[PDB]
Amino acid sequence: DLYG
Amino acid sequence: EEEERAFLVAREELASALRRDSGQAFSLEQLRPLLASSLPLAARYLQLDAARLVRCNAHGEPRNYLNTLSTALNILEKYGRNLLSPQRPRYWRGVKFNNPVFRSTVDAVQGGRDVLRLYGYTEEQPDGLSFPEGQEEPDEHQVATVTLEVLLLRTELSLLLQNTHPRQQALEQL
Repeated sequence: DLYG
Repeated sequence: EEEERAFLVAREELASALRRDSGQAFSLEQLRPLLASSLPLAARYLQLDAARLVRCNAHGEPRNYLNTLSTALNILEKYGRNLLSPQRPRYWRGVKFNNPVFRSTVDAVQGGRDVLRLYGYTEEQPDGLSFPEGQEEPDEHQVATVTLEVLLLRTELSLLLQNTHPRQQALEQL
């Protein structure tokens, strides 16, 4: 995932 | 000037297509008029600092640095498309520098971060980058145009890797  | 205009028109058509469908994929046949142009980089990349992205990361063998660049570009493309999604991701408002995927891909190149600023991630916290509280939604036109330029540059590097770019020798100018 890109927003963690 | 006339060639430049035709280019900008082509650029707008593709950016609009991204605003309608953020999941839209472009074929090399679609991107041809944007690839075949003999215009300089400054007149073709209006938001992306493409030359600095390439030149400041050209360290070692092209077959490695062009691949590293592609990897950063592919993830940057996903960040842009996500901002265009009819349903935006929860937590689209911020990206952490210590995100595993961000660190290993985007932060591997010089200026990777500056590309997130083009998307609207202008606010800087030592943890990462955020939209300003005053911006409630992303500027879709700015986002689409950056995403397209990100995708275009990745497409250009990919042909350089394969030696099939229409202006291949002229681009090794660097």
